[PDB]
Amino acid sequence: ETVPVKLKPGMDGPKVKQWPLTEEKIKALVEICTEMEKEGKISKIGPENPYNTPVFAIKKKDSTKWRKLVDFRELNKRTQDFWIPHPAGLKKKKSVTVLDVGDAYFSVPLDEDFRKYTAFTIPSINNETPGIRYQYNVLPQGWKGSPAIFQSSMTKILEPFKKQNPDIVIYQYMDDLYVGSDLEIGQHRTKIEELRQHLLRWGPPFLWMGYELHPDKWTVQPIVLPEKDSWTVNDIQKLVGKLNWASQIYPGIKVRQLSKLLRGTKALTEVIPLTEEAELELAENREILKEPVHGVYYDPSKDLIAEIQKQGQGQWTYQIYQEPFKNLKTGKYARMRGAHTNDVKQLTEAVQKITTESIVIWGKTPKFKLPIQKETWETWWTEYWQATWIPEWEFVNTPPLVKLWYQ
Amino acid sequence: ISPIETVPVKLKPGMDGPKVKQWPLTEEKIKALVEICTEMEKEGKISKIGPENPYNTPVFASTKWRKLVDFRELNKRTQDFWEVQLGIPHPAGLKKKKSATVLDVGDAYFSVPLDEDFRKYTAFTIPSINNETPGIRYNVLPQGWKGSPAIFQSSMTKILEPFAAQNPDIVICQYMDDLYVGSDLEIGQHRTKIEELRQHLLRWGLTTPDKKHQKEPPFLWMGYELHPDKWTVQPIVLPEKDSWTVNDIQKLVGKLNWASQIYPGIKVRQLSKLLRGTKALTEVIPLTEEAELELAENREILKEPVHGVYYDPSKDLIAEIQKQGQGQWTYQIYQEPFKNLKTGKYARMRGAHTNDVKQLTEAVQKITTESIVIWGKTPKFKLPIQKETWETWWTEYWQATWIPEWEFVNTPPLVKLWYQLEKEPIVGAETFYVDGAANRETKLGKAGYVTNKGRQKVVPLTNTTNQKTELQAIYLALQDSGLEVNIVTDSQYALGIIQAQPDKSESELVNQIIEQLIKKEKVYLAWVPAHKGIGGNEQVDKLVSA
Ligand SMILES: N#Cc1ccc2c(Oc3ccc(F)cc3OCCn3ccc(=O)[nH]c3=O)cc(F)cc2c1
Ligand SMILES: [Mg+2]
Repeated sequence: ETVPVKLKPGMDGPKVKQWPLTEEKIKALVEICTEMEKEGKISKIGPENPYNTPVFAIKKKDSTKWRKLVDFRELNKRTQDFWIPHPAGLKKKKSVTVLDVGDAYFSVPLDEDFRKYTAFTIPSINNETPGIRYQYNVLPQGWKGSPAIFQSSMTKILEPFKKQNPDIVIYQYMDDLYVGSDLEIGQHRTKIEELRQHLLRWGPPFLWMGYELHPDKWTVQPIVLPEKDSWTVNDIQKLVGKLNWASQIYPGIKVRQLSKLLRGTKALTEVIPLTEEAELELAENREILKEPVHGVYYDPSKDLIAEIQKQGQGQWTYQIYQEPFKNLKTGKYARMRGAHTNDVKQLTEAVQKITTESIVIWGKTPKFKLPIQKETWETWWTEYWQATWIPEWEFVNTPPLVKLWYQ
Repeated sequence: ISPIETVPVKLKPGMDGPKVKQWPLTEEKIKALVEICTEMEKEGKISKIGPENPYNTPVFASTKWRKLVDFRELNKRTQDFWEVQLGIPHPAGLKKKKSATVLDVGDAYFSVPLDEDFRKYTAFTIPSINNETPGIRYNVLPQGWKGSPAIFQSSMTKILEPFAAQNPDIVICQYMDDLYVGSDLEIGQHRTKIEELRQHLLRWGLTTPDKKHQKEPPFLWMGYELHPDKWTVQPIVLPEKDSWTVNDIQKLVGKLNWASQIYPGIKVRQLSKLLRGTKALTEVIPLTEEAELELAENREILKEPVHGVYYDPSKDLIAEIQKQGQGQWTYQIYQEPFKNLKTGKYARMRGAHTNDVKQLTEAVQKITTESIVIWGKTPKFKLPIQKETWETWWTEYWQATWIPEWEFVNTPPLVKLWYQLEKEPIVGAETFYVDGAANRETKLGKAGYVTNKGRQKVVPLTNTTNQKTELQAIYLALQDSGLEVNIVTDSQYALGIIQAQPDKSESELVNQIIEQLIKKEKVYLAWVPAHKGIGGNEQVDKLVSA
């Protein structure tokens, strides 16, 4: 029947106010919810339930169909922890496709006591009418317990195909599924379709869509030093500052000789020839940066953190780390979306990509540091989201000035 | 079916029932309490309980007085429920219809039954004169209970749900104690559908009197007045007393704030600045002339009557913003030219350093947020900023920033960038290595600079913090330099405040730095690590040290 579930001791049901929604999204939710009620997957609730979880609509990339989405991040934190191993082959696999398997979660009912914590309200425009209140009677998409309770069933479903294709790597994230192989894209899509039919037979409005990745093409962006022939004072100033900053990551970096070139009060625009010893110090620093930082390895217990910097010209930089200066990954995106019209969209696309890369590699989403004011992000971030999950984030309202280092 | 399903209510987890002894009151008071109380039991509102129930709640109270009960203790024990949004529909969103009838509900709370097992916790013992009678020990939603509003509203919702589906032509907006209905059918059919709905309410025990003809338009809603084709706030009043007190300010600001919804140009900043302390509502604070002028200007606009149109989804939604100055911004949202759906005002969020562009952006989000709430869609923006001004700003900003689809409007004062800092050093411009220090024990300090040309300066300061000297060292370099100058500093604090690109600050020194930046043609600000022996930075740091 159902599996028992309770909140972490001392934690009440999640109560989060429903942010105002656009009329288009309000209508889409009413239609989705109205049909789901007919399907019995959700049912009305009276005032007795004081809990509330935010809900809003989204449309997957290249998708004309609205998908209901519920912000269970507060419920997930309150939900008691369970008790999946994360395969490393995905990152190496030539191709990894994502499939929205959240539909299967609806087949399994959920405990009655926990159903009160799934309450979400469909808002009303201009406070004209009291919003509609719903509650999940089944495993709700976007919940932490949903992929876990169904996990055993997913394995039994995927047992035959897994034996048929052992080289293929399958990883399941809440409401999603990742399948990776090194085969050609044609055969890969065929295998994917075979897996689609596999779920269809054992069973999906969004199961036909497929998101393609190539973790083999993924690479990390390193910190490099510009190689020039005419070094000006300002160049040496900025060059020295960056090196002194990078010293925190790499202790071996030395800036003594470069500082000697700076000795004296001279104009920034004047060109300063580099002493052979200083050129050697730059060479030794250029080498130290071509090598990986020592003692840097992902710790499963520590949560991932991600920072994004707006470099300009439609270019963005991000670093994923678990410790202040121990960087596990570093890269830069370019031309994501609205490259030269809307940053909020580029940052929303960047947050998505980073999370995807984080999931493929460490099976969990980082905590994002968003270079954006809170009101700016909260107002439009819903309009450009194209994913079933929602990571954590906070805002950095202080000018870093270190973006030049992460160039 | 007359019976209305009752909502299950449970006391707070691990919480006991409320028991509060009734306070002894006058005999004439108890002589009337037992009077109305008997009627309520005859009506079925309340039922006498046996001595077994231990819970109790105090009972206190033109021609006669009314009863009351303080269930706050009971409310604390009562469980939390979903609360109806306190927001009230704004008329600017209300769409136009041919007829509109308002059906009030009589004794909605008393009409709604209560959870059976929860009735034990509503016991209120009745007082006896001179203790000469045994103490007299709710069956429906009691007045003043925490869950009463939500239960009554939630009960109504399920009641109205069938009628809505059966008659989709009628639109019924739901508000506390009221039920607003409008329709575009013929006047006879509207009155007909109104009666059908009233009967559906009676079938569940709900009185919405039509016998007493429902108030015909105009209708004066609690917020403002409404008409068949227009909406306006209740008329404002101006005391014009020679001397105003603290409570005078709030009343004037509050009344003026309500006027800003339809009447553009309202200004309350000067008035608010006067009541900075706002210590006591009784305290009297003298009026300032700048604030007095604000009232004079407000009085002018208030004289002319203004009205707003209702929303037509067919028409586009337009929002126009102008800069009033001193952190004040007025906006208008209109579908048709010259006819405004609504008007509002925005004030600068508290901060130490700001500029015009950011404040404009903030207003958009404030307008955008309100628009999605009242209509569900973002408006097109008419903004007083050149497209090139914005492109330069948002592209160069270090943070992500965006403004929805917008057009330029030539109405001054236009938003502009007062100064722009070069991204590369100005060749052939004197370079100013600056530094400044100050003793922690003694506020005394100094600030100076050095240049490639040999120029130098050191100035002793008093009552200055270390950061102030770091900014002070920059002020000097700006004054003693030409139109084009490069400045090298080690103060990240000063840099973080200039890379914020402000045009007006709460620190007079910043403004004076802004004033020189406005004067100069080109300025390039660089940063070098302190105590790193970088160029003259060590030379300038030593001269200002201690
Ligand atoms: N007091 C009071 C009162 C009366 C009717 C109200 C109302 O009634 C309406 C109910 C449904 C609807 F679609 C549209 C309404 O009014 C649209 C605006 N309006 C109104 C009156 C009129 O003569 N012409 C007109 O256009 C909706 C509403 F929120 C609040 C109301 C508050
Ligand atoms: Mg110093």
